[PDB]
Amino acid sequence: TQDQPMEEEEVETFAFQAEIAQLMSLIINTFYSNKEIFLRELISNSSDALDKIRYESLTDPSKLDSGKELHINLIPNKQDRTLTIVDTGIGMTKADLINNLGTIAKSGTKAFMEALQAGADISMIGQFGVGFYSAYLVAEKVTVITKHNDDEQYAWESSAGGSFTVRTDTGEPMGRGTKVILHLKEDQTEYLEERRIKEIVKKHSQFIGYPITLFVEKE
Amino acid sequence: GMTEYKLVVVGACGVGKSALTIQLIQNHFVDEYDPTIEDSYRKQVVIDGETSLLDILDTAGQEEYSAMRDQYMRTGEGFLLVFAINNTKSFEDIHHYREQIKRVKDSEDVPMVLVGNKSDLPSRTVDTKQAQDLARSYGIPFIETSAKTRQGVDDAFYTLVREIRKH
Ligand SMILES: Nc1nc2c(ncn2[C@@H]2O[C@H](COP(=O)(O)OP(=O)(O)O)[C@@H](O)[C@H]2O)c(=O)[nH]1
Ligand SMILES: [Ca+2]
Ligand SMILES: [Mg+2]
Repeated sequence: TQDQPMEEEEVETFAFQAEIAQLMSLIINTFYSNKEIFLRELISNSSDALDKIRYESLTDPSKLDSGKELHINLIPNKQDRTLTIVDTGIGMTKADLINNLGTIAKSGTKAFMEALQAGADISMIGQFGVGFYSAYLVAEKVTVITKHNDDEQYAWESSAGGSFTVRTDTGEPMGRGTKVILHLKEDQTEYLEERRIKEIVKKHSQFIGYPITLFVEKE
Repeated sequence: GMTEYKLVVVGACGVGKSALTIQLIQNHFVDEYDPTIEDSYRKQVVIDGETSLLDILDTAGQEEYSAMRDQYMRTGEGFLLVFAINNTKSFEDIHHYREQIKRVKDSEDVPMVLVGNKSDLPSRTVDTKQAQDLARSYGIPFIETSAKTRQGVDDAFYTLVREIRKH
């Protein structure tokens, strides 16, 4: 005999820094033959977050006390047409999202677009520290869900077009780390095939030193 | 030739690599120096009575790992790991610089001093306790500096030389 439960989330909208918006417009609108590198950039970013756990451990030994494995999980979903990458890294604060994913990537942003103009391949994006935006080669929408110790769960979301949102996330608690959800373009469902994902990870990532596990839905 | 120590100054853009180097070499403070200019600067010093040249590599340019860049950074006998006390990201990046030195010198036993720069400014975001906790974990000294006032500058470079004599 209870009243209707209802959760509330505050949502804020942000403009991308002009140069990140230019790069995102270039990535979304142009066909790149080597676009499979998007998955290497996701795995490499998860690896950076897992390294931050170990760094923090040096000076804050309580990190050692978590019983969570440091790992990366790949979860294609053909029904939803999503590729989800989950890691147990340190996660981001709300300030990180507003900054890390819409402003602080700004210096290699301009340098990468001049590298492309000079004839460099899309595969160089990772060396300019802006590999995250390669998700827009294959995804029409990206959601990032993240949890940092002593902070709230946040969702970042953008379909490009010059802005992103950040909100408190009252959904499924994910525990410490980051989940990236690629809503794939209709024509990019090859990247949900177990065989294609095995090829791409056998090729690119090579020497990331955290376990990677592909979860395949039994048909 | 004469006794030379090759010191490399590393750390995030804007921490004061060039300001510390110029304060040491030319005893004045620069309010803005081209962030892309990578040079070595030489100065004769006397440290615990020994006369030597400090050859200071003021790291700049862009982040890349060409064989040329690796060989050049490998000649460094000692490294100043500089962060700014009002810039939390610069402190977090110390782990990156430590990794790359560890990498080209294939050792955890490279002479290094951790330097907390811009100690004159009131807008601290990184506590000294965190910096000393990090220095302790690496087994390296930690110096507070202000390139602006020259407080700690000679202390930081001379400590690094002493660190290189021990190793
Ligand atoms: N207040 C203060 N400003 C500093 C100090 N050291 C450097 N700066 C300033 O911070 C900016 C970056 O210095 P710079 O040496 O070019 O940094 P670099 O990018 O690491 O070489 C310049 O505007 C400097 O004047 C310091 O100790 N105190
Ligand atoms: Ca890195
Ligand atoms: Mg400089």
